[PDB]
Amino acid sequence: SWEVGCGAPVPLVKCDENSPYRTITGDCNNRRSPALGAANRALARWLPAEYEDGLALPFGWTQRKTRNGFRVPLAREVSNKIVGYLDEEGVLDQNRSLLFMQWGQIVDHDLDFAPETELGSNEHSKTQCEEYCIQGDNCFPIMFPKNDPKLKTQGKCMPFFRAGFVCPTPPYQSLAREQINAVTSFLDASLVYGSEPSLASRLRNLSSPLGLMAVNQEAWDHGLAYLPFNNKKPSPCEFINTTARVPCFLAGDFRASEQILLATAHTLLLREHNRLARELKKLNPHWNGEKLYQEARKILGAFIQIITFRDYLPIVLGSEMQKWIPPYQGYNNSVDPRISNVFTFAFRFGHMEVPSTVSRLDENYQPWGPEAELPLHTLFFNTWRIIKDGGIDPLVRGLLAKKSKLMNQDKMVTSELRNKLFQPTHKIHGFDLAAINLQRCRDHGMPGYNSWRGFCGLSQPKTLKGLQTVLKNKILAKKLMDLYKTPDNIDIWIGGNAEPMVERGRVGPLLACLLGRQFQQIRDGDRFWWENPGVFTEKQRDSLQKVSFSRLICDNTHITKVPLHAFQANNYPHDFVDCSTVDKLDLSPWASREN
Ligand code: HEM
Ligand SMILES: *[C@@H]1O[C@H](CO)[C@@H](O[C@@H]2O[C@H](CO)[C@@H](O)[C@H](O)[C@H]2NC(C)=O)[C@H](O)[C@H]1NC(C)=O
Ligand SMILES: *[C@@H]1O[C@H](CO)[C@@H](O)[C@H](O)[C@H]1NC(C)=O
Ligand SMILES: *[C@@H]1O[C@H](CO)[C@@H](O)[C@H](O)[C@H]1NC(C)=O
Ligand SMILES: *[C@@H]1O[C@H](CO)[C@@H](O)[C@H](O)[C@H]1NC(C)=O
Ligand SMILES: [Ca+2]
Ligand SMILES: [Cl-]
Ligand SMILES: [K+]
Ligand SMILES: [Zn+2]
Ligand SMILES: [Zn+2]
Repeated sequence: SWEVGCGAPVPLVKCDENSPYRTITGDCNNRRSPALGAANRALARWLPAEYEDGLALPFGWTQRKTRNGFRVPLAREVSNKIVGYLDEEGVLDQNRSLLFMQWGQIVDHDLDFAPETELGSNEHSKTQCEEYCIQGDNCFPIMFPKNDPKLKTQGKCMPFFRAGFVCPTPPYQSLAREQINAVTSFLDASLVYGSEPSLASRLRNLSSPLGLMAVNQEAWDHGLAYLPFNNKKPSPCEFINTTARVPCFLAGDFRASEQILLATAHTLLLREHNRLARELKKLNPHWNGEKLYQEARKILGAFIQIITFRDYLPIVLGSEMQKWIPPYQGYNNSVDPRISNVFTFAFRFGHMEVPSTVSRLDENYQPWGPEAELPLHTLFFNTWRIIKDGGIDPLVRGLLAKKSKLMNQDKMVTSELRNKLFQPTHKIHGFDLAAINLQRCRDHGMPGYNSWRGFCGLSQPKTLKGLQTVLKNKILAKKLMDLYKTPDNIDIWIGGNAEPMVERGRVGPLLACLLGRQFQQIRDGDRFWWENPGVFTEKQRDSLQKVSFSRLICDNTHITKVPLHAFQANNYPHDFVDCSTVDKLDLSPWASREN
């Protein structure tokens, strides 16, 4: 609320109700309600927002005001007391590859983005926030607690800007602040293509009628394509190594260059689109560029859907997969397709799956050169290590043969993210993602832990003893109670991640329920779901069923050896097979003549 830095450009389109293609914005998916799921609308609220003043001020804004009669603990202080740990030994997930973590970030970026308020460029507001740690309007700084080492080294706070929100509209009667989702709620490869028509065009190759995406014209990966550079300045990716001065990539998603392995995945996906287009041009020489672009975009969309539901969700949701996502029963035009506010915090479980280092491996999956293993923080906004240090293949190999971090109640978020995160506007490897997540929960008016437990029909701990029983962990419960006084006040991000994981899964009960429900809706509420009859032919669906991430790698790199199950932990060579033995996508069902 209170208008400063609100709104987004929602472009009005008349719906082509008969198009076999998704729109870019996500409009027209739901025929009765064409905006449901579209980009640049409010996140859905599963429960009403909870703000200090009932409208817009986050809990923790006014020093005097309590939450349920208790002060809320500083976000950095929760992080120090609970989230950090020293020893990386034994922290790794023994049955999940690094690809597990990375795929999660990909799915997340496809579904939701809540950009920070653009106070504008040229800001004295940035100055008053960063330099003076002054709370006001969109500046909601993360203040360091007493004895924080960052006090001695960084200042009084980390700057933090409140998320973007829907503008008050002409009733202007009083409503709670609603944050915006800038990307389409459908699992539709929007992170590749854009959620905005203008960028979508700019990303395409329109010089040729071949339906390709634009590729870098200054650099190649042993003949294979790189994303175009983003030429907007100043560039964080340039900042981190001004000698090398390699800019960030330009993708369908703003966040693509945040870390080297995300940039990698974005590259594999772009390569795939162009491969699909070239193949379809071979099968159908008469098809034009629009047709080629749309059809390859349509396939790549389904590819993301299949990998997520067949390979990813089962090993996240474990024993709960069946309870939340039973066999598909066809498109339901009454299901809300929109991403919920709470989901965007629930999906941040992946922050506990990121390890402290990244490795480049050679063709024998051995350490590549003398600086094979790098600390994670050196790779935020890092495109030079790709362009000028060996391409994507060495990184892809580590994705396959290295492991995700396991979530650990005693070892939650690695120091690389908890102390050394680099933010694109700022200049220091000095931020705390865990403190940011907690602050952001408050920013977004998140109801508290016991609110969500109830939403999910789970017991709601009220005492230390009750929480110890929920957490199966005495010390964690006690530290939580000392900080929060009441489990009612525990911020949803820390609360949900504190729970021991469900059987065969990588999240606890509360999170399994929140994620499960959202993924159910994402499938059932999508008119272009790949399994919705008429979206693909039957023969095409039979082809699609054979897609795998291993094939994507084989088709789009010079790696010739891959595991069959890329998401589990795999060791070279025993678990790797030659690419020739891996199922391909058969495109013959897309062949199209007139006779
Ligand atoms: C750097 C960051 C990562 C890797 C080194 C990383 C990783 C993940 C995974 C694996 C996720 C899902 C399984 C995931 C989800 C979401 N993230 Fe997170 N992430 C890195 C950095 C960030 C930053 C910075 C943010 C913004 C924090 C803020 O509130 O201002 C961030 C957010 C999220 C998020 C909310 C929406 C979004 O931007 O993705 C997730 C669902 N991540 N990340
Ligand atoms: C857009 O598509 C055209 C045509 O495929 C690309 O042009 C060719 O690019 C390759 C690689 O640079 C060359 O080997 C060919 O000789 C080029 N042929 C033509 C028709 O010029 C062009 O590079 C693509 N543009 C972008 C920006 O991705
Ligand atoms: C790793 O997880 C997958 C889950 O589908 C399972 O099939 C595989 O056997 C697991 N390996 C283990 C638990 O060691
Ligand atoms: C910057 O890149 C150059 C090569 O471009 C390299 O030799 C140097 O180590 C890099 N410096 C930093 C700051 O990482
Ligand atoms: C579809 O959606 C609504 C709300 O989820 C539900 O009541 C209804 O039972 C569903 N109908 C079918 C046919 O699945
Ligand atoms: Ca999307
Ligand atoms: Cl919500
Ligand atoms: K993110
Ligand atoms: Zn090569
Ligand atoms: Zn700064």
